[PDB]
Amino acid sequence: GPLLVSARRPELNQPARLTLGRWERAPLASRGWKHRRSRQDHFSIERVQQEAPALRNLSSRGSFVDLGLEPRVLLALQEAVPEVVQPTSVQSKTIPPLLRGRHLLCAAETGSGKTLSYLLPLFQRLAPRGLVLVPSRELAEQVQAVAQSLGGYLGLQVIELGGGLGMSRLKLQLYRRPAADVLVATPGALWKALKSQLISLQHLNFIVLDEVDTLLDESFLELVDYILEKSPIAESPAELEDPFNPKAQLVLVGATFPEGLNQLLSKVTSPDSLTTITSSKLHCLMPHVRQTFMRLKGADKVTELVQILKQQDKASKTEPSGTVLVFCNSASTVNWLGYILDDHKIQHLRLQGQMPASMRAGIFQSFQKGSQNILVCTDIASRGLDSVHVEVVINYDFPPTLQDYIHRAGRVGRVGSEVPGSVISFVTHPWDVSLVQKIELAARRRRSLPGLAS
Amino acid sequence: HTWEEAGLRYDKAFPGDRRLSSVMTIVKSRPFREKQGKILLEGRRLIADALKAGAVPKAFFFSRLEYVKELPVDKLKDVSLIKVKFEDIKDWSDLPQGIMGIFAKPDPVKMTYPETPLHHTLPLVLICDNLRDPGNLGTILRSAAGAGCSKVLLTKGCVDAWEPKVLRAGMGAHFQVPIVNNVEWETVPNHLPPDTRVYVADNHKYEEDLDTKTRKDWLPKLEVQSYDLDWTGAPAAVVIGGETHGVSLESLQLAESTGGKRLLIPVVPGVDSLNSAMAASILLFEGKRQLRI
Amino acid sequence: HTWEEAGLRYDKAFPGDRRLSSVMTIVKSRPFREKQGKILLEGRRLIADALKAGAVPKAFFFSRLEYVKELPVDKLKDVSLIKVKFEDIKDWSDLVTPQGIMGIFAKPDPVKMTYPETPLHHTLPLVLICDNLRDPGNLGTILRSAAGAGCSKVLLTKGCVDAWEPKVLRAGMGAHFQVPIVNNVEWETVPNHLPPDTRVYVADNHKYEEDLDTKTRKDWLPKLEVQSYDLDWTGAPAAVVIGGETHGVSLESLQLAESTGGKRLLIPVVPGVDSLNSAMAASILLFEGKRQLRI
RNA sequence: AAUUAUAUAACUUAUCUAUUUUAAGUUUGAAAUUUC
RNA sequence: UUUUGAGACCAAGUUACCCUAGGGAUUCCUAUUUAAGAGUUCAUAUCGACAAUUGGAUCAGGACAUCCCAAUGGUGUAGAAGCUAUUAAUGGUUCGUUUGCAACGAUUAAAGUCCUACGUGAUCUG
Repeated sequence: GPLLVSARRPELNQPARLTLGRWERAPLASRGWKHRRSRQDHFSIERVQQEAPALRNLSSRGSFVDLGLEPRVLLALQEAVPEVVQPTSVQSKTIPPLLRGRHLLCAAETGSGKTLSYLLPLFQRLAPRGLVLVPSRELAEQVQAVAQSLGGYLGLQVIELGGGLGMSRLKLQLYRRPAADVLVATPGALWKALKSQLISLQHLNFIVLDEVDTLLDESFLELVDYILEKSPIAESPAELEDPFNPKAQLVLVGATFPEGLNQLLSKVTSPDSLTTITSSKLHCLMPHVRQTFMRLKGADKVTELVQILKQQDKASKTEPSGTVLVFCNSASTVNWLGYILDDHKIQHLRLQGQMPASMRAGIFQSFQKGSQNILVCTDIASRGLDSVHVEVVINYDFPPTLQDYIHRAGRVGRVGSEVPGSVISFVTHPWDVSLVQKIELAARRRRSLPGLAS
Repeated sequence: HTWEEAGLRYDKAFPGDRRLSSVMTIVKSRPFREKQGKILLEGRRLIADALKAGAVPKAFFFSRLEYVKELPVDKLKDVSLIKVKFEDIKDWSDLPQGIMGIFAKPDPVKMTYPETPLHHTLPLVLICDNLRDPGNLGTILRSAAGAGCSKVLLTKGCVDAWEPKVLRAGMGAHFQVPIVNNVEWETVPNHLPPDTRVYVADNHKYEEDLDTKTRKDWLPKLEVQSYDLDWTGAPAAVVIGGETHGVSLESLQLAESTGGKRLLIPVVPGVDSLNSAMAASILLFEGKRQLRI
Repeated sequence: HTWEEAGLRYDKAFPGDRRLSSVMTIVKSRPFREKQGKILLEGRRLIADALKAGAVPKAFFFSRLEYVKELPVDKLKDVSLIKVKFEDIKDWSDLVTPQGIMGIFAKPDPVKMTYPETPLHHTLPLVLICDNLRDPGNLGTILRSAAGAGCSKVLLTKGCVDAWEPKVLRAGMGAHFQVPIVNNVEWETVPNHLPPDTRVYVADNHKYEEDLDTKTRKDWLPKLEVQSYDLDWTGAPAAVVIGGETHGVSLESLQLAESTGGKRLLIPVVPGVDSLNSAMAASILLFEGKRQLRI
């Protein structure tokens, strides 16, 4: 049968029909990955699905009308976003309760339609009318652009507010633009505006939290608390629809949820009033995406990295190929590797968190514009980055945690992906052998990775 | 197909050969060249130039076996002769008409320069100040090569002389002139021969090497000496204003302190600092004339 | 509709015009240039130097108005100013990204060309002849080299690079228009091009000389005495001949010098290498006269 | 291999000797540590 | 230690001196293994070959983003030439040099810009 796991050493190759189970320790291709003397021992997980899982079974999910969406909204949706002909599983389950004003918590993978899951009820339900909190500035640009595009069809104004921006420059943008019904802001900048009292949340009717796990980061945890005291929150859907006593509807969207979030939600609303929806593929390995694991030293990584680039160069020379995303853990390696790429006369982009905010915004848009097909970026780009046309994700530096890998993984195999996504990760020395062992073991058992519970 | 015939050995590119992969890392990245001590030559003529100069090579990669037969295999002792794809040549070279030659990073003080320039080789040093153009650097070396400068110094920020593109710009000038790279200004006086008067062609970014408090008041009032006046009577040094930074502050201070002056070439507007190729060429030659006369 | 902004009037071009397709092939296809006899100039300061230097304008296509301010508005009065889409500009040039503007030019007349007086202040009674030049970047570097030097006059003989070829002019970056140049001079008329009896010094040690032994290079043609380059040769009006890239000087050049009383100039090179990059070959010899004449 | 490598051995300075106006450096390596 | 200032550290070989863990195999038929071709279609219903136990040369195909050829409007087109526009991939689009990113030479009605796993070649032996 077709190999579920393919390795450089064939004796350990697995067929399409074998499951070992929890008690049995699988003989992984990374089980014995210790001594560098056996160079280049690799293994790739092949693509098992030819249809996109999000697009697959769309006919088996109820129509938008069944979700309570008005036909008038559908007509605007068809003009604004004709691409979404049918709702995904997350969209089907999430939209109906939101239109009813019930507080909703959505746990689903990237590219599953989470953004549209709440935006559609958000617009129909509707001194800002809606609030969107996003951890990274890059996500703010994407959400604001998506929200603005929908707003333009509905005659609504949307603006973006990025954290780390100067208070006097922050005010300049606000005064140069008309008042926005819905505001997309980062915790750092939004906290600055609230401290200066540039905006009032008493009239806020809708609050959106994206990447709650990232939003709950200690860098933004205190800022969120300051927002909460100034934010009136609805306790029941009845109060939400009460014109005499209007309150804010809370919606939560994330891929993972740290333990204790219920206590934070309990003090704001009853635990039984929280509607929790979990994606069937949440914390599950992606079969439709190819994952490549190569044994490379830091010196040898450059050799294989360029060899992979030559393969992509050869692939482009034969047929059109999608963009390649290169992930590096540290900026110093990006600059150090970037000079090597510059030495090779290779057009590439360099992105890291500490770059100037204005410079980063232009480069991010330029990559979206397709200015350069090769992008080297750090973990700041693993969140809120558009990767529809990205064919290969190259983790030059192995991701430190599974969650980062999932965020990097979500970039490939998104809805509307023009090219089949692939994932490549490099292990310099036996530093993260356990991480590779867990991934391979889960694939053989076809189980979720341990410790991913939300 | 690797062939062993009548004492002549030449290999063929192997599937998965790591030897080729290391070439581009060595070839394209100068720090790796320093780390490994290797350089690349482009073209048969420049390749043949190194063989005549007796430069120590490392490896030859060639598309056609005819080149090996054309080349003297006796002089190919230190090179692994490997037949490679023409696609590999372009893959491993951004530029090579079927021939690629990797050579050991030569030591110019140890390089073999025969008599003909040595008869006219003087204790004259050509100094390029922050020369950031690889094309100028290689072609610049012709003037020092033809003039016969004993040794050449490049200030920090200058391009690597041993880069193949610079080798392309000079078309073998590196095998005709001794070169010292990444020379620190503090060590420049030691690099100068005894009694050397430093004469600087004066054309500015050197004002960025000054403390901000004293930046605007630290401009040296060095005497302007016309470059046509005799300066070779005793040991002398020539400084060239870089196309990017021009003449640095240290050069101006050194010339005044060393008993020299400004070997001032009036720099024509339209070229803020006389092109280092032009500034270098003019000064070196007629110094030979003055001494010959 | 012509747009009025900052006192500059520029039209909006229409993409897909067959005129662009014809020029598209002319610039990209080098042989096609010879058939049509058309040339291209790229860059705002290159164009600005050209028009100030007598270059004949035909039309200017610019992507942005900011460049037009940098263009020679004095010489744009009678020239078509059209703001075009950068895609049309990109297709024409061998360079994917021009400096936002490109222009079509007729053959400039060297007599009408106006060169900055700044080279002239350092200019010598020195004339230059180029033989069978084959590199444009060296030519632009040579003229950019000459712009730094101040060569009085340059004569380009038949078989050399088309000095008005688009990429040739780009390398000069305005230096083509800072020094006089004469194109496609026939070797028969070369002595007429120079002042008669002006001492012509031929640079000789070349690629053709590498194949030919020195002994069998003086029997059928006039014998020129070989002197070191550092020997003073500019005591009288001096003319210099420089061999083309990896080609060398021709038979007629050696005949010319002896008839005018000139001599061969010898560059002692490290044995093992004969001639380095020809780009500076003119520069190194051309300057040798420069300092001599000042003395 | 990388990293060190006052085992020794050399040179320099001491040292100890002549006259007379082992230790500290460096270098080798007996080796040491880790990797392959 | 509170505050104030504009879980291989990094790091190559080799082992037939080895140790452990295993994986394999140990002329016409006959028994395993492999499966081009047979079987209208369809390898294994029934059979069943061969076996295993380099730069180049040759020939090009296609895209239109139209260089030559071709069909046309307009003109600062009298005619013819041009110039300016539309339409059209119809067939063509040379031979070399390239002191290896570029270019020259000689021709052509023209020597468009490219794509087609170097676009495309199927020793002999171990």
